[PDB]
Amino acid sequence: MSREEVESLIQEVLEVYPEKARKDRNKHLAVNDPAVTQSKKCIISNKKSQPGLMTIRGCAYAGSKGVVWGPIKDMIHISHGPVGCGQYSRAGRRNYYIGTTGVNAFVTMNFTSDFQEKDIVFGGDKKLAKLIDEVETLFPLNKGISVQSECPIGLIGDDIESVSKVKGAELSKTIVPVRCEGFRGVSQSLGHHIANDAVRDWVLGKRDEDTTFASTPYDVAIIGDYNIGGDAWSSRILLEEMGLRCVAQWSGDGSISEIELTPKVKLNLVHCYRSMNYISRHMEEKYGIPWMEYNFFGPTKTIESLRAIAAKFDESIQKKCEEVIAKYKPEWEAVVAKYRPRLEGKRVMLYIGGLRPRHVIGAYEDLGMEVVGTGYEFAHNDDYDRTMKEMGDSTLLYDDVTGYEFEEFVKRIKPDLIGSGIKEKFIFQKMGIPFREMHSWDYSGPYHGFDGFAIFARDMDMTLNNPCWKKLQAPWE
Amino acid sequence: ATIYFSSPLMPHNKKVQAVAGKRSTLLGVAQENGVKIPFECQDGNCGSCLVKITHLDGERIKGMLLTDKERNVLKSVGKLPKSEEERAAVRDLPPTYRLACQTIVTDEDLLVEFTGEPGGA
Amino acid sequence: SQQVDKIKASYPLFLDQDYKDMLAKKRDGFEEKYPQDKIDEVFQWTTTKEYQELNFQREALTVNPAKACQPLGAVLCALGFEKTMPYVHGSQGCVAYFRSYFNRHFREPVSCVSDSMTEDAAVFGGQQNMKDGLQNCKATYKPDMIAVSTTCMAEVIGDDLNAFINNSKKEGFIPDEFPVPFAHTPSFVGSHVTGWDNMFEGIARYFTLKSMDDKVVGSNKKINIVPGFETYLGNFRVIKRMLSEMGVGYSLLSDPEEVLDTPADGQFRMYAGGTTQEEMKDAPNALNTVLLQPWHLEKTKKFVEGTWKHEVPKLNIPMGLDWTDEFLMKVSEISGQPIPASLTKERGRLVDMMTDSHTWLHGKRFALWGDPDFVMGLVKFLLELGCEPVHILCHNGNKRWKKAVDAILAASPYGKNATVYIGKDLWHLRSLVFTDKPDFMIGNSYGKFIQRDTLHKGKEFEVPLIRIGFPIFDRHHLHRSTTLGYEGAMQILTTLVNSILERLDEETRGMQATDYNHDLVR
Amino acid sequence: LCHNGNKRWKKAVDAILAASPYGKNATVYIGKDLWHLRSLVFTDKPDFMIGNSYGKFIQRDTLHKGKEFEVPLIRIGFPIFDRHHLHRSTTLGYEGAMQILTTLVNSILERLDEETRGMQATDYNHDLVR
Ligand code: ICS
Ligand code: CLF
Ligand code: SF4
Ligand code: FES
Ligand SMILES: [Fe+3]
Repeated sequence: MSREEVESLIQEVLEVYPEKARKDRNKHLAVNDPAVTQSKKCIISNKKSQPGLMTIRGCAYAGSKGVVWGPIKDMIHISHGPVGCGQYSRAGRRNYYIGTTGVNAFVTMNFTSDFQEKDIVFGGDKKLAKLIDEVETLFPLNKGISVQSECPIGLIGDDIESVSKVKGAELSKTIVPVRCEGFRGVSQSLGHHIANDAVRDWVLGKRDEDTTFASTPYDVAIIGDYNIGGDAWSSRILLEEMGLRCVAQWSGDGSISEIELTPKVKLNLVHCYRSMNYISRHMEEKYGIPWMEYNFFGPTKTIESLRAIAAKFDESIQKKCEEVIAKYKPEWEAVVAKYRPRLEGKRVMLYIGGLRPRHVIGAYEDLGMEVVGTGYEFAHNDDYDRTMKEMGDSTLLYDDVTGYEFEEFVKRIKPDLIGSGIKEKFIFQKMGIPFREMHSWDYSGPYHGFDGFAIFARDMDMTLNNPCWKKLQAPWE
Repeated sequence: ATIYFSSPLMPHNKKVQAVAGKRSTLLGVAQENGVKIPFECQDGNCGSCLVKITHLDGERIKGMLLTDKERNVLKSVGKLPKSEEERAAVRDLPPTYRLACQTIVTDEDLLVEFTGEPGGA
Repeated sequence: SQQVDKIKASYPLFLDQDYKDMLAKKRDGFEEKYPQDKIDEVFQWTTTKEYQELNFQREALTVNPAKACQPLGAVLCALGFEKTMPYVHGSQGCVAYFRSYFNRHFREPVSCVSDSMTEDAAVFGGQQNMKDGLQNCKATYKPDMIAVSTTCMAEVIGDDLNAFINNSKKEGFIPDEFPVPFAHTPSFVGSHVTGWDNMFEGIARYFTLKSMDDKVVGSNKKINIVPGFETYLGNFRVIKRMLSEMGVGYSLLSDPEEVLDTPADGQFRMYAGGTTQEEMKDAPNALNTVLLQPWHLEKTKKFVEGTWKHEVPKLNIPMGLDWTDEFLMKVSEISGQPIPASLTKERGRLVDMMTDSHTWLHGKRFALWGDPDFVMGLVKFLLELGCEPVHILCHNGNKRWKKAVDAILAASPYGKNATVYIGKDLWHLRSLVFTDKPDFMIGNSYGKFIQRDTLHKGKEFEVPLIRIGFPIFDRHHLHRSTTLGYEGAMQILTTLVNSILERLDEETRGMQATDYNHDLVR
Repeated sequence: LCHNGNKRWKKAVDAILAASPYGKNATVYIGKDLWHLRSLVFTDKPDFMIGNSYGKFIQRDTLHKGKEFEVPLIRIGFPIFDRHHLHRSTTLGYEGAMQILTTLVNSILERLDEETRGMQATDYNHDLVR
């Protein structure tokens, strides 16, 4: 409630900024009205960050190498450029996988050209070719190479596409040049776009002239699930228990063969719309594969998505879906009965990257919590279209929120729980407010499916109802 | 990247090979090949380098960032419909009309047409 | 399925039979995995010596490096001054990664800003970005100082900070008297320690270049201490305690001690402690300046010697027994204050612990890596303990550092089987520990994978890791440990000897097989 | 467990346990020896033991039942014989609480790292950041 209070709070918060910053940031803060269908008249998104305001956004290299290309396990990803970019993104994301690292899997290893002054002055194309040769000799079992370019690669004018073509022709290998320089784009969204374009242009159209793979009318491909803590595996077991066959996984625990076999799939199940809507649209336009968005956060959304997915097949799939729902009902009923009374009525504030602020709303509401403020770092206007309906009236919406803005909003609203990344966790824990990492699940998980809903409820009860929050003030103070 | 420059001033369209993603823009590629696109500033506000860019390979269209300076210049020229602005803002797809000094060459086949006049008739 | 009484996280939930069958079906059907015997053969090939010689023939590829880029060290140096905001002129991804790195290491908030240069800056430069960023940061976060570093993008573009800051001041974006020191910190030259050196030199030159006329050496009777790139709060604490217990008046420059350790009392302090600007202004008045890590403060040493006219002592890092003794003796010589009895008693206690644990510490082979000064101090301390450092690795070391370390090793009988590597990454170290097995490794969390690899060969080939260095992500509150000085030596000794005893206890635990050596008293 | 405890001490500990919701599954034993504790940890397995060096045998016993039944030991108390210079540690006050918290969390993390070090079997949880 208190919509006028929310607007006055926004106006008061915006007062510290200079005129340009205040005018720009006024467009990015909004009061939610669920009846609104077009977000363009209410909120503005996908714009550049105001300089010197401590934004939380990343770069295109983070969204391309660190998000999309990284989870692929049997390929080798070369961070073309200086050493820091690969170092800071090494194993910082919990995209789980199965394999023997260093022999046939390379997810948690850092390959880099390690550019020096002479590389900047003269170029690194010959160095790139030599590096590709050394990778081929040292890691024979790799099934592909992707070269993710950092800022100096595009800044000095290197031709990595020609090198990729020459080396791929010479060694009969799939070499994918990705122009994911950090300055390109305002956030990780352009990194997602560039990674999808690279997948489409260099990988997807490989098994087009063959038909050796035996297709099945129940063929589905998971798109946009990156196995953060094992989420993709829970979703996979839920789908296979329905009788469908999962051929591809994009890209958590994903393989180059699965990506190449994806065009032979009857239905695409897109979890992350923001990161992989481009390749899904391309697949629908080229191969005629329909794609549909689902939600596996909490029991209600999981059941609704399961029924929606079953509605696209014959009646046997529907009966199997009903069987699965009946089987898994008592588990989440018991979880709710155990944890809801401890968490009922609490107010939660969220700030995550994309499509997680709206997806986890159902999971929170399944335990009686209510979301009072949400927002995104790099979601576009269609994501806000989708998230307006799922949020209550007179709630706060923020896009590319700054540290000051988020701190003041939290101080005035005083929520009982905040779910965000590592760069705000220690800020908000010193203020005496429980915090959850909604990117890495606080090194827990998975949170997808009913198996993940149990862990989610346990984690929220653990963090929110902890004794340490009662002792933030000294007794003699 | 293969770029075909076309203009009523040029007797024949020229086919050139360019390195994608170069810091030098389409304007660098135009200058090094002798294509006379009228460049009349160095801060990217005049709009005289307006060109019409057609992606010949529709499948190989690369997403890009339309900077606010380019958007404002294109609006001041009039070569920016609201639909193309919405498409660029939501789907990160380039508009039909671009500025050569502010256009980064992508790895695709492009047709670049100019009339020899500054942007804005 | 899950039991509400016993809920399992990813481990061991994904060890269930249904999940195992799912994963097996997925691998058999769609992954096109190589046969397991072929994978085992390739792993065994990677273990052997011919793989090592193929490894060391690498000149263009780097696998698992151990070093960061300069702006990380620049930000760390900027964080050590009072009410100072680190400001990186370039892309925002750099700042996001720096903040994530320091957040995961220190588990404390880190404040840093950027001007978020985009394609517009790539084409037309980023002076407008710098102006708007300076104005916005000063208006919003209200710092007493903005310390400016650069990314690789701003270095390749050639964006010069001096003209940009001068224009931002002249056009009224920030007051003309607002202190805005800057430094050029390219990520393709050196490593993070070079960035720390560049940032400190930039700040010192900003404050002590136009006012050399009224400075006389020794007027304030103080000693300047430059800690360098330090990620252990215990080192700042021990330096302060050692100088305070002896009666020496000091002035620690660029100390992030207070800001990286702030109490949780219901409020968030964006700034805390730090070197005060009047301390930087009065720095040339000090008797002398001693550099705690001289091997990455070369440019700072040159500036101090040539402008402050201080005779900087040729001291080593105060690690171990002899080097701490030399540090204390040099400080006593400079300040004229004698060694107090407490320091002598602490040294005696350290020697007592050394003699107590020498029986377990003797003849143990260690492969270690880290920063140059930290690595050389650790090597010296290990040689002092009778240990044998067999593999010494430093990715960001030069040839002079290699010569100095080899000279240190050649002066002891325990450095005969010691080889120093510079420019080698952790894949080289994996090959080295596979072909010439040491008893332990000493390094940051990135070694935790190498141990894993060794465990794949067998329990008799596994090399345990000891987490000393930067960054440590898999353990909590290890950043509060001490490395320098006597107490740092005792902490390192305790860690080493207890790791040895833990390894021996783990090996000798099987009943009726090896538990005859499971002694109660060790 | 407290071998040299009395009845009033047992009542005090029961009172302090009832005041907190985490003491529901707690049982206080007085006059019992380490063989009773061996039986208790075999039949009602805890995650860790806390005590002097004499517990190292109990852990060994658990390892003989199986790796999944092993109960690792944390050496906090008197006497410690198989570890060097642990008598210099602190237990009272804020510094002692800090050291105890660090020891407990690091022991938990080392156990987790040991449990997930198997290549292609359990290394999917071998996280770099914990
Ligand atoms: S890809 Fe995106 S920031 Fe959609 S870059 Fe980011 S594993 Fe977030 S909100 Mo980290 S658009 Fe995935 C995401 Fe969401 S890395 Fe993960 S949690 S659902
Ligand atoms: S936005 Fe993105 S992450 Fe940033 S640099 Fe650019 S590609 Fe990379 Fe890596 S190396 Fe260090 S942190 Fe930067 S300053 Fe040069
Ligand atoms: S159209 Fe008219 S105003 Fe515009 S450039 Fe040509 S002559 Fe000048
Ligand atoms: S040259 Fe003037 S806008 Fe491009
Ligand atoms: Fe903390």
